[PDB]
Amino acid sequence: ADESLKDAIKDPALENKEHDIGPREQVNFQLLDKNNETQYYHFFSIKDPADVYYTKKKAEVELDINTASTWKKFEVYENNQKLPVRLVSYSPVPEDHAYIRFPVSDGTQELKIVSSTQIDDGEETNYDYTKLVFAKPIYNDPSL
Repeated sequence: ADESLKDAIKDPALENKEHDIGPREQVNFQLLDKNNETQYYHFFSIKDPADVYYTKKKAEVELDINTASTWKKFEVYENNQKLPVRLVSYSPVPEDHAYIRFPVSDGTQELKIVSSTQIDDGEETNYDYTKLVFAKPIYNDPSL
């Protein structure tokens, strides 16, 4: 029952919450467009490497979105299951930053992000298929 990142970032509880409690790690991500093409000059939305909040049940990756005001939808899917990415915190317009997190079992290292952003520049950025291969496999720590 997810919604639109543009109509969800407007919340008082997710306007400035401390999205950093418990354990956490750093995981980069490989951006590819069905052509193994890594665009290292398009850092307009994401900025730092995806984070990994390993909990007691399953691992929890995290990705900050600078242009949260440009995101409209989002349906990441790996193998054959679209994980419902949710939101944990989002900075207000002046800060423009949305925080989303999703579980990743089996050391998931590749997921097809599905979303479409628009900045009123010219056309519409529709990511029909975004191959994001994590820098490493995300394996939860049931024993640590």
